[PDB]
Amino acid sequence: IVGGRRARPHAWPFMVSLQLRGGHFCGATLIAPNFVMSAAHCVANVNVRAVRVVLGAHNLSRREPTRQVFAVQRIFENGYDPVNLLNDIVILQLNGSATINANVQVAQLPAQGRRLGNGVQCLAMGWGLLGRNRGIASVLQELNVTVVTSLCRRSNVCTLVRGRQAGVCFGDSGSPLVCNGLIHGIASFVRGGCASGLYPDAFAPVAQFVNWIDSIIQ
Ligand SMILES: *[C@@H]1O[C@H](CO[C@@H]2O[C@@H](C)[C@@H](O)[C@@H](O)[C@@H]2O)[C@@H](O[C@@H]2O[C@H](CO)[C@@H](O[C@@H]3O[C@H](CO[C@H]4O[C@H](CO)[C@@H](O)[C@H](O)[C@@H]4O)[C@@H](O)[C@H](O)[C@@H]3O)[C@H](O)[C@H]2NC(C)=O)[C@H](O)[C@H]1NC(C)=O
Ligand SMILES: *[C@@H]1O[C@H](CO[C@@H]2O[C@@H](C)[C@@H](O)[C@@H](O)[C@@H]2O)[C@@H](O[C@@H]2O[C@H](CO)[C@@H](O[C@@H]3O[C@H](CO)[C@@H](O)[C@H](O)[C@@H]3O)[C@H](O)[C@H]2NC(C)=O)[C@H](O)[C@H]1NC(C)=O
Ligand SMILES: CCCc1ccccc1NC(=O)[C@H](CC(C)C)NC(=O)c1ccc(CC2=[S+]C(=O)N=C2[O-])cc1
Repeated sequence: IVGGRRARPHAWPFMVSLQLRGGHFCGATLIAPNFVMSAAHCVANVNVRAVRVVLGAHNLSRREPTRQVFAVQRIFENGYDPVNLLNDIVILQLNGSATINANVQVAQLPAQGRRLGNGVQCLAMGWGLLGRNRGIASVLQELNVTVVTSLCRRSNVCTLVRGRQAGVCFGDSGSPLVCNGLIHGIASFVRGGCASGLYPDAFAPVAQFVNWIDSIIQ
C-alpha cells in the first residue's frame, strides 16, 4: 500500500498472506473455514505446491503465535483471462479448516449483482510495496479509497485516493477491498505505476461472482 497507514493489530481477521518459503507475494481473504480467495494472476504463475496460506498475521518480520499456516489443496477459477486480467479471481481450498478465534475470522460477502455507486467510501489493505524507494510493508497497511466508475471497465470495481497520490501496489494483489463491512473487491492491477494519480486502481468485482463462489464454498 502506497500512502497508507499501519493497521491496528488483527483489526481485519480475514486478511490472508500468501507466501513462498516465508516470502510474501500476494494477499487473500478468508471466505470460509477452509477457503480463501485471491487474484487468479497470483497463483497462475507460481508453484502452487509451495504456496503457504498464512492466517492471523500482522507483522511479517516477527514470529507470531497468532498465525495459522495452511497449504493449498485445490484451485477453482471462473474464466480467467490472463491477457486482459478479466475475471482475475481464484478460490483456494485449504488442506484443513482454520480455527476461528479473535484473530482469524470469515469475511462477509455482498449479494450477487450488488453494484457500488460512484463515491462510496471503502478501505483497501495489504502487505505490498510502500512506493518508490519506500521499501515493503512489515506491518499490515490500510488505506481509505473512493469508488469510481470513470476510467474503469464495467467488469471491474475501481477506487481512487482523492487529493493525493496513493493506492495499492505489487504484493497487494489478491487483498480485499472492504466496503460497508463487505468484501466488494479483490486487488487486481494498477496503471501507470503505483499511486499514479492518473488511473484508478482496478479490483475484481466479487459481487459479480457470488453465485459462483457460493456454488463452491457451500
Ligand atoms: C476512513 O475509513 C474508515 C473506515 O472505513 C469504514 O469501515 C470499513 C470497514 C468499510 O466498511 C468502509 O466502507 C467504512 O467507511 C472510516 O471510519 C468510519 O467512519 C464512519 C463515518 O463516516 C463511521 O460510521 C459510524 O458508524 C457508527 C456505528 O459503527 C458501527 O457500524 C458501522 C457501520 O455502520 C461499522 O463500520 C463500525 O465498525 C461499527 O460496527 C454510527 O453510530 C455513526 O453514526 C457513524 O455512522 C465508522 O464507524 C468508522 N469506522 C471505523 C472502523 O472507524 C473513516 O471515516 C474514513 N475516513 C474518512 C476521512 O472518511
Ligand atoms: C497442511 O499444510 C501445512 C503446511 O505444509 C507445509 O507447507 C507446504 C507448502 C509444504 O511445503 C509442506 O511440505 C509443509 O509441511 C501443514 O503444516 C506443517 O505440518 C508439518 C507436519 O505436521 C509441520 O512440521 C513440524 O513442524 C514443527 C514445528 O512447528 C516441528 O517441531 C516438527 O518436528 C515438524 O517438523 C510444519 O511445521 C507445519 N507447518 C507450519 C508452518 O507449522 C499441515 O500439517 C497440513 N495439514 C494437514 C491436515 O495435512
Ligand atoms: C517469483 C517467486 C520465486 C520462487 C520462490 C520460491 C519457490 C518458487 C519460486 N518461483 C516460482 O514460483 C515461479 C515464478 C515464475 C514467474 C518464474 N513459478 C513456477 O515455478 C511455476 C511452477 C509450476 C507452474 C504450473 C502451472 S501452469 C498454469 O497455467 N498454472 C500453474 O500453477 C507454474 C509456475
